[PDB]
Amino acid sequence: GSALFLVIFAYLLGSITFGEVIAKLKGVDLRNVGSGNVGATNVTRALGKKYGVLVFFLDFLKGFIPALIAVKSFGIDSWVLTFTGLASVLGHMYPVFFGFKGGKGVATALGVVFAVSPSVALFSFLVWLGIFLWKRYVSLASITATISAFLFLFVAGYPVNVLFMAIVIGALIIYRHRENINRLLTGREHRFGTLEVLFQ
Ligand SMILES: CCCCCCCC/C=C\CCCCCCCC(=O)OC[C@H](O)CO
Ligand SMILES: CCCCCCCC/C=C\CCCCCCCC(=O)OC[C@H](O)CO
Ligand SMILES: CCCCCCCC/C=C\CCCCCCCC(=O)OC[C@H](O)CO
Ligand SMILES: CCCCCCCC/C=C\CCCCCCCC(=O)OC[C@H](O)CO
Ligand SMILES: O=P(O)(O)OC[C@H](O)CO
Repeated sequence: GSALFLVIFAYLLGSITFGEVIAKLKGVDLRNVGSGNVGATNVTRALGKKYGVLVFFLDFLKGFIPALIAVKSFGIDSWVLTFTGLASVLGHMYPVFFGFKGGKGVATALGVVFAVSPSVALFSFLVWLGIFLWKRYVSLASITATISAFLFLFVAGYPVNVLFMAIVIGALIIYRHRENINRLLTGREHRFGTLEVLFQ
């Protein structure tokens, strides 16, 4: 079963949290530093910007490659794509190889949305960039850009399987951001500023 095989492969590949991998092989436990997350932001806090951008690239590929196989092999309207993108995001969030504690799924979801539509991923990235340049909170930018990815796919008239994939990935990412959210509502969320400019 090529479809079921590809969903399983998206989940197993997504389970490779490269922030955990690169941090542990660099000698660091990400759960202790920063937000406790295993993604590019916390990897940047823990190991510098070089390793964060690499882990972002890898977690992005985790979602891009299986979703691209799904779109090319079954079509943009196939539910194999829905379950492939969901499998990558869930594999990144609940990794089978790392005790089912992983990240919040933003980079991988960006891979999925890029395989679906590079232009939607472009404008969603522009949303993220605007929010981060404006308010200097990574999480706020990620939440807004996720919701906006759904909004763009909706306004473009993308099929129902893709809109459902986006609704579920988005709800997943927000839920995984709940603690960032209450940190934002409490004034205790990390704000990037000239301290990182000087010492990152
Ligand atoms: C938890 C977050 C929300 C999750 C929301 C959905 C949950 C569904 C659960 C299990 C079935 C999915 C497993 C899919 C297995 C492969 C799918 C497949 O084979 O699709 C081919 C199909 O014939 C094309 O029409
Ligand atoms: C080995 C099997 C691998 C197969 C795939 C394994 C991962 C699927 C597990 C959970 C999906 C999570 C979906 C969201 C969970 C619900 C969150 C929630 O509602 O939390 C409770 C409460 O609301 C708090 O206030
Ligand atoms: C179908 C649903 C899909 C939803 C898709 C949402 C798309 C959001 C777009 C881009 C996020 C990019 C975020 C990462 C950018 C760089 C992160 C990073 O490393 O930042 C740390 C620090 O800023 C370094 O100094
Ligand atoms: C036709 C479609 C109908 C459905 C459309 C749904 C749209 C998404 C709605 C809400 C955001 C999802 C996540 C919201 C946050 C839930 C998790 C949270 O923060 O809960 C507190 C925490 O779990 C501690 O208890
Ligand atoms: O501030 P963090 O460490 O929770 O990161 C939020 C980002 O959306 C994770 O990529």
